[PDB]
Amino acid sequence: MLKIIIPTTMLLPMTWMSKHNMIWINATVHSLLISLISLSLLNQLGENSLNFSLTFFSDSLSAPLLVLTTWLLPLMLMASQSHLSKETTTRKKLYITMLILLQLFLIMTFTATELILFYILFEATLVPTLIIITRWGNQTERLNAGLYFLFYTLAGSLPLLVALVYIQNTTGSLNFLIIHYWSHPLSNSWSNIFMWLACIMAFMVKMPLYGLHLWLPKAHVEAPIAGSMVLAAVLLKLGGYGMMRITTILNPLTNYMAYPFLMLSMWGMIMTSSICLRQTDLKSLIAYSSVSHMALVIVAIMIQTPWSFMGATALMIAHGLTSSMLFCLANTNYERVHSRTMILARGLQTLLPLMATWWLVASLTNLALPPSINLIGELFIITASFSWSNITIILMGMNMMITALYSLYMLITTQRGKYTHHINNIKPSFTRENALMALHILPLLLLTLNPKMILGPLY
Amino acid sequence: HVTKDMFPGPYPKTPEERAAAAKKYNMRVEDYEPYPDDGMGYGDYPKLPDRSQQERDPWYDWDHPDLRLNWGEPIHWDLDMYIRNRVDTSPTPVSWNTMCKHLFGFVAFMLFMFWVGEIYPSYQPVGPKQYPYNDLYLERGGDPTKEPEPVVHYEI
Amino acid sequence: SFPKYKPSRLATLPATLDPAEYDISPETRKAQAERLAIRSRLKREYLLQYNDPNRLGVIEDPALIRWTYARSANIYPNFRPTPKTSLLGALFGIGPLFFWYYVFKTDRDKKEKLIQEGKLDQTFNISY
Amino acid sequence: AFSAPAAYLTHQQKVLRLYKRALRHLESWCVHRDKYRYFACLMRARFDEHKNEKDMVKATQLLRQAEEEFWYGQHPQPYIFPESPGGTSYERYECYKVPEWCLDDWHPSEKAMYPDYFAKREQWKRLRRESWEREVKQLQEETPPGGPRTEALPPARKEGDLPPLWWHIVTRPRERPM
Amino acid sequence: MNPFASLTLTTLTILTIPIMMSNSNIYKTNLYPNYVKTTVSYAFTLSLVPLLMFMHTGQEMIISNWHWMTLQTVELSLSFKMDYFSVMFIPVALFVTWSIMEFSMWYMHSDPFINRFFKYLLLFLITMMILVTANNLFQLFIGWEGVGIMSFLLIGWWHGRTDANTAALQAILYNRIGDIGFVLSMAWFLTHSNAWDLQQIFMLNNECPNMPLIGLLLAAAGKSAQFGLHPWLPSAMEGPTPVSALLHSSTMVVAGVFLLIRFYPLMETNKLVQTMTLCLGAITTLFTALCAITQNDIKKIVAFSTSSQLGLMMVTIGINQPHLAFLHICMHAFFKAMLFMCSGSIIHSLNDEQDIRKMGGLYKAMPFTTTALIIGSLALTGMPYLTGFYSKDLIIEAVNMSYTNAWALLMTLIATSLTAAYSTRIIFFAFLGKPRFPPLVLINENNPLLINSIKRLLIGSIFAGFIISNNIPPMTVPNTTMPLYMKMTALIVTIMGFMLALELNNTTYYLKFKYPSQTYKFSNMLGYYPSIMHRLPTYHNLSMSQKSASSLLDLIWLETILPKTTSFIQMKMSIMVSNQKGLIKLYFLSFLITIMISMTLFN
Ligand SMILES: CCCCCCCCCCCCCCCCC[C@@H](O)O[C@H](CO[C@H](O)CCCCCCCCCCCCCCC)COP(=O)(O)OCC[N+](C)(C)C
Ligand SMILES: CCCCCCCCCCCCCCCCC[C@@H](O)O[C@H](CO[C@H](O)CCCCCCCCCCCCCCC)COP(=O)(O)OCC[N+](C)(C)C
Ligand SMILES: CCCCCCCC/C=C\CCCCCCCC(=O)O[C@H](COC(=O)CCCCCCC/C=C/CCCCCCCC)COP(=O)(O)OCCN
Repeated sequence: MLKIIIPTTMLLPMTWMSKHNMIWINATVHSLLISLISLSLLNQLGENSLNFSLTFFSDSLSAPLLVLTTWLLPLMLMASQSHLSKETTTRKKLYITMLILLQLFLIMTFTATELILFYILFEATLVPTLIIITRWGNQTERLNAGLYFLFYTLAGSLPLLVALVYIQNTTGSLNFLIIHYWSHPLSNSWSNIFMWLACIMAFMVKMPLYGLHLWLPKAHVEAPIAGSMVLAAVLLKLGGYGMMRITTILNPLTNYMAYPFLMLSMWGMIMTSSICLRQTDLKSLIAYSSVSHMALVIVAIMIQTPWSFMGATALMIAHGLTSSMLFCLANTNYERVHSRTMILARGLQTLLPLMATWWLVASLTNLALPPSINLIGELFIITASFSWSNITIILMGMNMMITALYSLYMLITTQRGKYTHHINNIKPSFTRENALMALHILPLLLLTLNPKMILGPLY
Repeated sequence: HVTKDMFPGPYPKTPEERAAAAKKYNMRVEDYEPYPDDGMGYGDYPKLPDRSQQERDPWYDWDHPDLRLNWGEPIHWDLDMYIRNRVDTSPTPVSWNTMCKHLFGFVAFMLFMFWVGEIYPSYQPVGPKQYPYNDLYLERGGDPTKEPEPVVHYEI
Repeated sequence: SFPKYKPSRLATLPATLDPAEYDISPETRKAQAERLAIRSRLKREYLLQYNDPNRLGVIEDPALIRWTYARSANIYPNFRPTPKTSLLGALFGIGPLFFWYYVFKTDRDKKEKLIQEGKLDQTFNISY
Repeated sequence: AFSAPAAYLTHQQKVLRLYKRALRHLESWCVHRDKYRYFACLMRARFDEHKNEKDMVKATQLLRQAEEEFWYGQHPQPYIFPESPGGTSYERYECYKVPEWCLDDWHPSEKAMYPDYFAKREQWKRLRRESWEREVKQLQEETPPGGPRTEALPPARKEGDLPPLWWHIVTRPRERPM
Repeated sequence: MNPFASLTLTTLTILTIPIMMSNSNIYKTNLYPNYVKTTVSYAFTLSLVPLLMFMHTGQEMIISNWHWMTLQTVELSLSFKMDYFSVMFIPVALFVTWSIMEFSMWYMHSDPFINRFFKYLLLFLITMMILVTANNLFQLFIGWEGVGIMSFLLIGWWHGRTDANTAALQAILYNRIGDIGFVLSMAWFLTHSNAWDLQQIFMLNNECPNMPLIGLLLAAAGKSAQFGLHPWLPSAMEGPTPVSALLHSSTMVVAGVFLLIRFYPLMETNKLVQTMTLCLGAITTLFTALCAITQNDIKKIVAFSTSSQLGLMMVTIGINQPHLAFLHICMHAFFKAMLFMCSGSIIHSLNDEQDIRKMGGLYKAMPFTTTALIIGSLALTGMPYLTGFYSKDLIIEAVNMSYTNAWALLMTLIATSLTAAYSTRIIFFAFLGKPRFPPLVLINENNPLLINSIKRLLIGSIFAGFIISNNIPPMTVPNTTMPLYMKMTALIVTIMGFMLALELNNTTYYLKFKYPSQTYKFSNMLGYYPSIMHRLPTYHNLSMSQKSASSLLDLIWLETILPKTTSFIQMKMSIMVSNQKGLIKLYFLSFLITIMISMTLFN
């Protein structure tokens, strides 16, 4: 695994020893090459895992997340090139350093054979994101947003640490392989109930769970474009990955303890999809859509059936790509209009036709149009839920209908109708933005050809 | 370019701050009417008529012809509810209650009559259709190891 | 005499059936004149800024920003715990959760019992 | 559409608008032209019998019963001209309307085609640049103190002046740009 | 080597080549629409071969060519079903689409984006063929959603028009309501039969339960605009007339019916679902014909006619006669597509005028449209030995000779009469009287594109019923003996419809005016269903979406509970802790207190 970690570390001295006007080119080229190298982790086994060493191991759940993490950095650099133009070389190098450190921590987090090492890196990712949000955000609310994004996380994560060390004091190890092979049932006890809660709540808060989702709209709205991209694409999936790893020690207590979270997610997906219908801000609408999709992923993980896990993996990958694309489109509009109010700039199809095509395809993938991987994950989760209980179909279908409604509402409001007359600074789309949009969308339509790459270890 | 004094604030209590709020929203003091002071966070915001954007004059030269809005005029709290793409409140040729009664009445009658027609079906003066080999026993389900009871068809 | 039109929330009163327009007064006329004055002043400011050849950007709209700020950021500082607010919040935020919990719990208990007696007919049920 | 609206509609304007609406809806009811002509002459006669009423209270009690009767028998599916706000081709060609400023963003290779058009466009832009400076002063001096009362604009007064705020009325895209 | 599979796949494959060239140079020229039309015609003349092979032998295939992902014991593969329904419907759809494209070459000549329009039409055709030939439920869902997205794009063709966007979103909403049942059925079939392939579904379901069939019926009701979910089809007339003629007239809207035809082995083993389908079809056809007989927009009248014919199709399905419903689909394609041909010709000649109150004497002013529309109306109402006869007459006979609802039978007969009524309404108000259009006459039919495209479907509407009925093998036992009056019932009710509607139309010439009745108002405003159901639910949803979810819970109470409470408590505790005046007297008094307390409590 060092053949990916070491180049990502070398990205830092290369960035800091670069010319003042070569940082973006060098960073983009070498991050793309690192993505290409990481692409060879996809050759997974039907047996246990790719156990590289005592410290790092790869799995067909970890490999798609690793590849998406490596692929996201070049897109983040391309998106950040525009709004950082008027800023000094040292500060741009610091921004690229924060992005590189975030990638390094995420890469080490997804392999992380140890649960304490996983926790340490899973919490180390917090610092670069907070600095990016509270340093290079625009509005005055960013500081407040950062505070939320901080404390919520720690409010969930501090009990987990205690639980973790407690387990190693009883089991003797926190290695995931030993934990899986030596797993034992949890008796229905108050102590075991609180151990279950301490294990679950940390990952629940970062999905986020419906009741615990307040930090996400603030953090995603006030963050710069690279921050929003990394928050929606990779950082939300840490909770799902952690739950998928940790639910192996929580059986059979998950059967009883899953009910409040299942109800919260099943009702909150409807609530947040309905919230999307009445939203005056593009970024907030995209954030609430992310909350709905992650609610579906929470349901899938809580059901803990093979089809549930496959659907959850597919949906995590598809949502990451789609939400990053949607945020990039919103930012392309914002850098022209500087308002971030959906109703202000209207009828952009007549002025930006190719960008309108990008908007249409992004809305189509968000709408879960078959045979996209978005719908593959959606349908697998829905079928698993139907087997779990036939009444889930009402909530699932209502969520599908509202999702289509708000996706097409977002498309029609911004692209169709009549152009706003007083806005005359809508310049033609740059090659950088179109390239960014294509680099988001072609991986999705190309992954629909080989779904088993993103269906997880239970395929 | 908006200052702090030009943003929505708390519910006005005295007529002086009521006049200040009316002046802020570019509308007459006599026309200004905030939402009732309840637990909802309406605060200081005009309660415009609940009429939809569709019934606004379509021959006026609006600054936003599609939305039928002017530049500085106060925006209804539920603008995104009434955008000619969504629910409209335009007067109808028939009263709402009359339409509701008629629609409900028609649906109920059809539903009732379908149940009645289920009670009293329509058919022809014929006996059951007959099929030769033990009512097609082996072609419908099979189990050829059971030898079912023979059913004999009458010649008439 | 003809049948009377009864207005509703979603089918409002027509302008030509409004008694207020037929009841004219000098105060009503001056109110209309000054409403037109406000509208004309706003229109003049907008068109003066709109036709300007030097302007190369979005014309800032205070009304739109007031709308968005009131919709988003003016809510909580103007919130008070009230019997209406408290009961509505409790109902609309707890009742659906417990209702769905009851429904799903009853369905799953019935399913589990039926599996216990074995009278479910789970034949060909391979994928779950 | 073009004309600025007033503060209110006078009684005569209300009566004339009711006359036009009733005639159009009667045409919707009376499909054939001879039947429509007969009933429209009857309708005009029924308007004319109270043309000379001097009592304003009487005239206002009238037009009210009349608009109530209209709302009772208003043909809930009246004929609409296709381009009218209720027609089947009302805003059909708005997607083809492109603003004129977009031409400023064209590539030089695009402007290499159509050189005469862009030369004339440059002339128009220069004319706008000078006329605007004249227009601002003229509007400032002609507007009454305290702000305008009606959104009606004055014409040019001198020889070389252009009507104030003319650019976006003269440079409309077209009724059917494509 | 047995060219059946190769040719039946080559059809669908060559349908996709112009989409590949959509980035080439020809897409930037004016020869692209003719290229697409020629490709479609070649596809039709190539698909005529499997039709002949089946008609000779009855040849059947499943072609599972590409194996896509496998899910433990479930295998998903790209599989095509090439049964009677597919090999019969493909040539009909290709012929209709060929006529539509030739017509569009004239109708949409002034549209700046005509290449795009043609491209959109081909994409819809491809998705429809994917829907029709699918062997498993996932592929058929792909086609199901593809035709819906193409419909959304083509309805909102003029995206500067608010009403077009509203209608497109309406269609999406209703089709998602149907999609709920589609997904329910798919989940049930996977959970219980362990398959989405049709063969395993048929093998393992000898007595199909209620849930999968109810989901299928809900999907069919959504996509074929049945009574609960009907208004989107009349609302869809916002798109260009070729779009209305191809998608929402003859090809896309039958898809729901097609689905119930595709699952007919399971429908015949369930008795309650058949009754539900029969009642839904009966109420749909009655209500839509009732709405049609009073409309003034010609496209609206033809759309309501399409809805009534779809309701009749699902009545046929509900009386357990699926092959007859398929035959009706095939005939209705021809004559309803030609009916929109004539409507679009009239609209174009009269300067985009769609109201029949302004269309006067066109019987002589434009004669080819007149004769084509007369022939189409005769085929629609049911005229002995025409294309619509061989389906509709058998539909009526089967409904009379079955153990069904009395009310459903009555409503089917009344719907037939009202079909005759709205046909004569169109003819009388558009072709017979004196002219009522503006004085400057621009009427012109003399364009070979329009003439040829209309006349191909005209020859179809005359002879296709006879040819197809005499060429397909018999798939049901016929009704050989009937009462003399009960054999004539269709003709009797149709002639009564003509006579009564014509007599009531002739009274419009009388120099007499009266105000409308309650029944007229109910019929004109579509039972008031679009008003109430597009104002009460939507508002009551959207309002809640802002009042409770967005503000009461998300912005107020969820903030009040976790973060605001914590901030308030920590604030107060910090204030209490850090507020000491700096007087060491109080400090050492507390020291004495703590010291005294410490000694006593511990020991
Ligand atoms: C502009 C108008 C169109 C012009 C172009 C016309 C041509 C269109 C043809 C292309 C699309 C049509 C679809 C037909 C697909 C043909 C190729 C396909 O069959 O091959 C696939 C093979 O492709 C791969 O399966 C999918 C590609 C994998 C995508 C990886 C993403 C690239 C990395 C980018 C970064 C990652 C970002 C996202 C993180 C998760 C599936 O083959 P498969 O049967 O299975 O086995 C392969 C062969 N074997 C048998 C020897 C093993
Ligand atoms: C706010 C946004 C979302 C945040 C996250 C929300 C999710 C947290 C929900 C916690 C999951 C369940 C917690 C406890 C489950 C135990 C089962 C219990 O509910 O059922 C009865 C439990 O009975 C009563 O509940 C006893 C406890 C009563 C006191 C609990 C307080 C009630 C409301 C508190 C909710 C506040 C949550 C937030 C705290 C800050 C059965 O009684 P019994 O069969 O005999 O004993 C079963 C347990 N044994 C077997 C181990 C002995
Ligand atoms: C987003 C903000 C959420 C804040 C955190 C939410 C998670 C809360 C989970 C509990 C926190 C601490 C749990 C302890 C960690 C696990 C250790 C463990 O399981 O050991 C138990 C110990 O169990 C405990 O001590 C639990 C005591 C909990 C005290 C703190 C209570 C915190 C609030 C309680 C109410 C809310 C609980 C769920 C909240 C969910 C989040 C909203 C048994 O060990 P022994 O006692 O040694 O062996 C038995 C024989 N003697």
